[PDB]
Amino acid sequence: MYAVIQSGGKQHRVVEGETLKVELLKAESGATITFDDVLMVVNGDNIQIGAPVVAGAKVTAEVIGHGRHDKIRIIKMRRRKHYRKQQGHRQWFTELKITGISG
Amino acid sequence: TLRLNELAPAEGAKREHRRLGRGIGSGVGKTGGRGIKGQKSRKSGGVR
Amino acid sequence: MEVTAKLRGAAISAQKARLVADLIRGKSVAHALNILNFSNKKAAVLVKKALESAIANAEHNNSLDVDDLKVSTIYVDEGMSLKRIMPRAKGRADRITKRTCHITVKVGV
Amino acid sequence: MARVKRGVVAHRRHKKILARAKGYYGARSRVYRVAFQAVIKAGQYAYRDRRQKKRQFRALWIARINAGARQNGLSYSRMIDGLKKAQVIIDRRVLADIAMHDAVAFAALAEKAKGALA
Amino acid sequence: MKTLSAKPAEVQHDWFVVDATGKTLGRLATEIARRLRGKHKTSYTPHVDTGDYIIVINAEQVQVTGNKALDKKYYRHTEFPGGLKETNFEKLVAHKPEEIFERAVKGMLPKGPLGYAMIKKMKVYAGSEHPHAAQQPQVLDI
RNA sequence: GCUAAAACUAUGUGCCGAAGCUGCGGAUGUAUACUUUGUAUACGUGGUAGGGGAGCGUUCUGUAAGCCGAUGAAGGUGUGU
RNA sequence: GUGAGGGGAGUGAAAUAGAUCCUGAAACCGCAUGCAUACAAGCAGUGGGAGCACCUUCGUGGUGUGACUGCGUACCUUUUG
Ligand SMILES: [Mg+2]
Ligand SMILES: [Mg+2]
Ligand SMILES: [Mg+2]
Ligand SMILES: [Mg+2]
Ligand SMILES: [Mg+2]
Ligand SMILES: [Mg+2]
Ligand SMILES: [Mg+2]
Ligand SMILES: [Mg+2]
Ligand SMILES: [Mg+2]
Ligand SMILES: [Mg+2]
Ligand SMILES: [Mg+2]
Ligand SMILES: [Mg+2]
Ligand SMILES: [Mg+2]
Ligand SMILES: [Mg+2]
Repeated sequence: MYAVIQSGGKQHRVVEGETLKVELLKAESGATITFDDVLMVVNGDNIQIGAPVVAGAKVTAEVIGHGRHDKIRIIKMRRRKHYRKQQGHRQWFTELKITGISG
Repeated sequence: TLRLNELAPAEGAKREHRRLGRGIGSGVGKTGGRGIKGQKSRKSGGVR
Repeated sequence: MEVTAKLRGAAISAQKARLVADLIRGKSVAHALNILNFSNKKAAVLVKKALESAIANAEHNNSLDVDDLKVSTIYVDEGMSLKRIMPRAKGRADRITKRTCHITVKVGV
Repeated sequence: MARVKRGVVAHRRHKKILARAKGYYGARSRVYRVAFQAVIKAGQYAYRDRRQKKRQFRALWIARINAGARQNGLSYSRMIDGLKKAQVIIDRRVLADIAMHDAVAFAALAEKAKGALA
Repeated sequence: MKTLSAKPAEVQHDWFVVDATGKTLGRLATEIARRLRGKHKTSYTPHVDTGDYIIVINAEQVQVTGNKALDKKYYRHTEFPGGLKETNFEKLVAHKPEEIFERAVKGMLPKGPLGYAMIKKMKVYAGSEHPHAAQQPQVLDI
């Protein structure tokens, strides 16, 4: 059985016991997060495609923690124009473990 | 307080002298503010 | 457990010596000695001298048996170069490089 | 005093560029003048490709959804319209994943889209 | 990541047989190229070959519209000075129909090693018989 | 490669399409509010010649008869952060 | 070869401290191991991505390599360019 949820301006297809990384959230470590807006639920042969959302479907997850992705370098150079600029970046993320899916 | 390593001047009393021709990042690299060619770009390029 | 012999300062270019070194790399001591004996190259004499020194070391210092020894490792390295001047036409002068090489031979069972 | 030798700092700065130029061919990984240019161009390429990647992956998802829809007897352009008129908001990435890994669910989505179209 | 590309080891290649009698060359070639590249499968991957084998029979019966039978000309160049060789569709379809289909589908396939790999899966025969009965191809109309 | 077009004319539904706009996360300049003073709101942040602001490293002088160092300093070469 | 050079032994805290002898970077030149490479056309990278070798806390892990694929004509000066 799998479900479709929304987080951080993006959609994710998840199953029970899956660990994933999403845009940074304000929840604390060890907290429980409930997604009550489930677009799709599929269980073997029962398929629910909520028009905006599936009524009654809920997905529960646990917040493992927060972290930063690997560094990325930004480079800009305009040849023959005496212009150079650079900058680093590290994106924040929150780690979630899917603990429950219910239709 | 009152130690040879605990004395500082007032804020804004000191500034760093401009150093020309030391890279792009400084903002005054290469031509060093003199522009491109001409009399005034040369050494002692001002008119009387 | 491979014993070494090193010949330093040989008056020949490493490029030339390495052809002879490749000819014998990996082969047994007796076959390599035959090849060096019947080669007509100048580097063959130097490689023979180094290989025989290595075999003598293997026998005298480590009590190894020559019958079971093979050329396990061999390579040549560039050495200090002499500098000379060659006169040319119309007064122009040319630099001349006289190259040197080091020969390392290792024999083991 | 105020006489400064520059060897240590210059060597460190050159070594950083050489280390960043690992894996390049010939002089591009050995000679500092050549290596320095290689790193800047690589940075520019990466800056452009971080934008190109989204376009490429969107195109891939659209292709897979089109294949699934035509297998179910409909076109991609009409399936998108049917889903929008059915008020489904599943995105192209999820639709492509479903098309690749679960034919029955994608068939159900296609049926819903065509029903909304009718 | 979550979007998975097809693994070449896991690809299956089916075999289809197509009769070209009384069909338009270009509109047949588009479908042939599509099936050779694998766009029809939901596991399409631009850097992997996921197509099927296509056998074409009765190739010399392929048709063209208008006056193209006499007016469509095929060119090649030997790298010798002034070495330009020039022919016509009427003669080419009588001589080497396989060349007709090969040019038509090559023009539509990608130009590279992967395109060369894809084009090898097309088998063209003038007659109504083919030597691949062992592969048990299925009838396909396109 | 294309001919009741994959051409031209007219009409109508969809769709693709950019670093444009929207969504989510982060940084920064100005102005306005708090005086619970670095926290919010609003608008901005392509750039040559130039102007303005803020910083990182290197050698020496005092702080230093101090602090580290043969249980290993400077220098050289890798790894992690 | 009573050569040059080296291998043992011995001295020395240390002998890749052995006499053009403190440390010992780079260009440049060898050897060994892993992977790739002899049907394919271009500033040599970048965004993807299969397979292989080793390590492995046996993984949505780490380190090497990079079949196939989208995009892509160096830098500095001087110029309307
Ligand atoms: Mg400026
Ligand atoms: Mg000038
Ligand atoms: Mg002027
Ligand atoms: Mg003057
Ligand atoms: Mg004379
Ligand atoms: Mg190197
Ligand atoms: Mg976009
Ligand atoms: Mg914008
Ligand atoms: Mg700006
Ligand atoms: Mg030394
Ligand atoms: Mg090959
Ligand atoms: Mg070929
Ligand atoms: Mg100008
Ligand atoms: Mg001109």
